[PDB]
Amino acid sequence: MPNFSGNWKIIRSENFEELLKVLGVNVMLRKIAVAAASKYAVEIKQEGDTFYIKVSTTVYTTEINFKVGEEFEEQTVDGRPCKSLVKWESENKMVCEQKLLKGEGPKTSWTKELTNDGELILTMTADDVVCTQVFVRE
Ligand SMILES: *C/C(=C/c1ccc([N+](=O)[O-])cc1)C(=O)OC
Repeated sequence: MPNFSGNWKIIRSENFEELLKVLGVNVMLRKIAVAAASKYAVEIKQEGDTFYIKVSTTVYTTEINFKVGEEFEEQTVDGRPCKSLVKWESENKMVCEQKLLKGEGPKTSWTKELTNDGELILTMTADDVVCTQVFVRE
């Protein structure tokens, strides 16, 4: 039955560079990151409130495993390790708040949503900056 589960391919990416900028990434690396972001591919397996998510680009791949309501460890977009906790906001929207394991830095979070016309929308936030990325099913 249709939920977040599936193979998703990015179709749009808005404010990605500004987000990296807030996270301290210098301009040459941001431009390379933006170019890599146009091959983002996401594989999701969902069962009840347990998720497996694999995000990959051309040269890199990451997997996360979590259950809504339970703390897990992952990393911020710029690769600093964090403690994360996901909660539902509605039937097909979830929101994750992150806290840095070490150090200080911008407040980051992310949301994912299945829309009514079949898209997966990711938002990623750092302080005041919101990146939106839109995916469709492969
Ligand atoms: C689901 C998900 C997707 C994602 C897209 C892009 C990046 N990124 O490093 O640019 C990370 C993840 C996610 O949970 O990431 C927050």
